[PDB]
Amino acid sequence: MKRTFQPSVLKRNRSHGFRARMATKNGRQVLARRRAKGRARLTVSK
Amino acid sequence: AVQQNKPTRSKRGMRRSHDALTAVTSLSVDKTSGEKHLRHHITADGYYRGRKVIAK
Amino acid sequence: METIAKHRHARSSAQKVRLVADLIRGKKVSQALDILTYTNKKAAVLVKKVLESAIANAEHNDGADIDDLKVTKIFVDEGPSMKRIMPRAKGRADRILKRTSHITVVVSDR
Amino acid sequence: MRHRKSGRQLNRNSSHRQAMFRNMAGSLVRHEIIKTTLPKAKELRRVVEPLITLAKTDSVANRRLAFARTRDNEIVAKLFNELGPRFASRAGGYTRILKCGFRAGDNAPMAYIELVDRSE
RNA sequence: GGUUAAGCGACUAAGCGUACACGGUGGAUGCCCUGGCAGUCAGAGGCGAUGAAGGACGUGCUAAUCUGCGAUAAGCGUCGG
RNA sequence: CCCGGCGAGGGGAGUGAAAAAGAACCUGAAACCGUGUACGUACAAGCAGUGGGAGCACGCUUAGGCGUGUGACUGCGUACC
RNA sequence: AGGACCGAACCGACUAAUGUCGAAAAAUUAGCGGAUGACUUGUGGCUGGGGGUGAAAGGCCAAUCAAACCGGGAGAUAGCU
RNA sequence: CGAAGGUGUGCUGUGAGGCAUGCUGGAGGUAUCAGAAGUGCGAAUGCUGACAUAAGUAACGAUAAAGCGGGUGAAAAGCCCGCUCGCCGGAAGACCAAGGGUUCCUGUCCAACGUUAAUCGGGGCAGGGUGAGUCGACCCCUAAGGCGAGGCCGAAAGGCGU
RNA sequence: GACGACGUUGAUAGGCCGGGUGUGUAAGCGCAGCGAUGCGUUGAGCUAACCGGUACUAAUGAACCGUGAGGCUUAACCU
Repeated sequence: MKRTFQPSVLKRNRSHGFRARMATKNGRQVLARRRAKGRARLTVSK
Repeated sequence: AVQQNKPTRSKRGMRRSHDALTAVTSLSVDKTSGEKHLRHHITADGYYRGRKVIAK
Repeated sequence: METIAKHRHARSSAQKVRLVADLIRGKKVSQALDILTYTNKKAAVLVKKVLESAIANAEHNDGADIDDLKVTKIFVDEGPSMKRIMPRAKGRADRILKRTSHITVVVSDR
Repeated sequence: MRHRKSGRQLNRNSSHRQAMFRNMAGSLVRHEIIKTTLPKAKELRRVVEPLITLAKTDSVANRRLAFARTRDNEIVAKLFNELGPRFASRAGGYTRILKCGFRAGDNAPMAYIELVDRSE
C-alpha cells in the first residue's frame, strides 16, 4: 500500500528544521525544552 | 485447535513413549575385504562384497 | 578411574539430543561408536564428536584401556536461549527463542 | 489410488519430469557413473535401458529416434559407435545399481548407477 | 519318583507416579559502594556583542567512544605553592 | 599437553585460601528439565487427599520392635476466591 | 469535432475465489469500468481542531475522527465494579 | 576451630513462630525491655523478569525447474567453473532522479544474522575505492508562496503587508 | 506402521525376445508432378502399467533379540 511516510529532506528541512523551529517564539520553547531535557539530537541534522 | 485445560507433564511423557530412534546396530562385515560397512551399502573406500566397485 | 567430557551450548534442543543419547546409555564404547557413526541425524554429529573426545580423556588423562571401556551416564541438560523476534501476521510479533543445550558424556569402568 | 499403476511422479510436473530424465541420461553415459537418490536411480533404469536396446540393431532411422528422445548428438555419438559391440550379448539388463549411503545435504537415500562393463 | 487334569499363582515394565542423592536453566534472598532523594550551615544569586547557555567538527603514539581542550587543540606563557 | 575443523567446547596441569570462585565469574532459592537408586504400575475409572493397611526396600537399636520411603486394596469425599 | 466508440499503459475497485494466528493491520489469480478528459502523475507550497476540507459518506485530516495527537489542569470524578 | 542466606533434620509452643544442629556458604548478626512503620500476599483479564504448555504439532513467504561432473574443504541438494535443462525480454534488462549512507570490491572467519546446512552472503575483522573549466547543484533570473526596513493594526504575544 | 510375495534350493521387481493392444501407411530411397503433394517400398513403424518365458543386473556368509525341559497343593492313574 501507499504507506504514510513517503520521505524527503526537502519537506523535512523547511518544516522541522532548525531555522524553522527557531523562527517563532512558540517554536523556540521546543528548542529550549529539548535543551533542558538534555537531548543530544536537537531536531534533525543530516 | 485450542487447549482449554493444560495437560500435565505425565501425558506429555506418554505421547513421547514411541518417538525412540530405531537402532541401526545391524552392521555387516565384508566377504573378502574384512572391513565393516552398513548392510547392503558400500564403505568409505568403495568396497562391496570384496570389490573395488566405485574406486573413489 | 573415571572421566567426563562436556560440550556446552550445543545449538539444539533437549529432546533432539535425548533421543540418540538414549541408545548409548549402558553400552560399551565400540558398539556406541558404531551405533553413532550410522545414525542419520544432527545430534549424532554432535555427541559422537564429543563421545570420541571422552575416550581421549581416558587414553590420555585416565585409563588408556578403550577395548573394555564402558559409558556409565550420559544426560543432556538444558541451556540458555537466543530470544530473537519472529514476525507473525497482521502486525503482531512473536518471541522466538532459539534453543541451546548442554551435553555431558561420562566414561568409566564400572 | 495407484492400484496396478507405474512410473513414480517424483514430485514434479510430467513436462519437468521428462526433461530431467533426458539430462540425467545424457549425463549418465558421458561420465559412466552418477550419484542420485534411490528412486531416481531406480527409475532412471526404466528409461535408459531402452537406449542401448535400440542401439544394437543399428540403422539410419534409429539415429533420429535416439535424437528425438535425446536431442544430444554427442551422446548419440557415444551410442552406436562404441556401444554396439560393447553390448551384443547382454540380452537384458545393463545397470548394476549400488546403494551408496546417505546424503549429508538433506538425508536422501543416495545411490550409484553405472553401465555394467567397467574397466576404467 | 514320573503322568493327565483341576485350583491358585510372582519375577516382565514402552512409559508414568512418589521420596532421596546429583546437577541443569534461572538471577530471587543476605551482604556491598565513588548512586540518588530530603535537609542543617554559611556563600553565591548569574552567564551575555573586549560573543553565552546548548551543540557540530576537529586535537594524542592511536581504531573507536567518554573527559579535557580549540589550526597555539589531553595543551602556551606567567607569578606561586 | 591430548581430542576438535590451526572452531566452539572440554578433560588434565600450574596459580590461587577455594576454579561443585573461570571471565554468562560472590551468594545461586522456586517454577521448569533431566540422571540414578528404591517402591507402586498395563481389568482400573472420577478434585487425586484423609482413616485403615499387606508386602517389599532401607537407618537402627538391640535383637522386642519403633523411625523413614512406597503404599496394593478399602471407608468417606464434587478446588479456591 | 467528440466530457464519442474498442482496447494496452496509467487508474479505479464490480463480481467470485483464496486468505482472513494472512505472503499483506485490505492483498493475490480469473475475469470487470474507463482510458484526450470534469482525467492521471511527479515535485514545491497554503488552509487547521469547534477549526480545515469535502461532486456530501458525518467521509478525510499520518492504520485511530459525531471533534485528531502530545503535554498540562490532574492522582479529574465514578452512589460503579 | 565459620554471621546472614540457602538446603535437610530432631526438638518446642494453642497458632502467628521459636531453639539446637548436618551440608553449602565466606563477613557480617544481634539478647532482654521498649520506640517508630515502605510491617506480613494466591487472586485485582495488576506490573516486571524468567520458564512451561499447545508440540517436536504448524509453517519455511508466489506451483520460473532442475539434473551431472570436477575442485576448494574437516563435512556440499544451496558456494566457484564447466555441461545441458527451465523462466523474464515496454521485464524478473540496462541507466538516473527521490530516498537509503559503505550497502561496491580483495583477503579472512562462521559464535551470532540469512525461517535450514553453509567453505557462500547486502553478516562480523582488516584494508581499498568515489579523480570533472563542459555532467547535477552551488551560482545569475522569477512563479505558487514564506518572512518582511519604514508602516498600518492589535490586551501581550502576534496577525497583514510595501 | 501392519498383512502378503520372494532373497541365487531364486520369476519378487527392472530389462529383454515374442505375442497382445492402441495410433495409423515411420523414416530413408525411387517414381509422377515446374510446385504444394501423391503413389510404391508398407496395415509398415512406433508401441505406458497388459500376458508368457529368459536370471542380464539388483535382491549376500553372516551379525542380531529370542535359550538351556518349565512353580505351589490336592485328586485320579503309573508301581
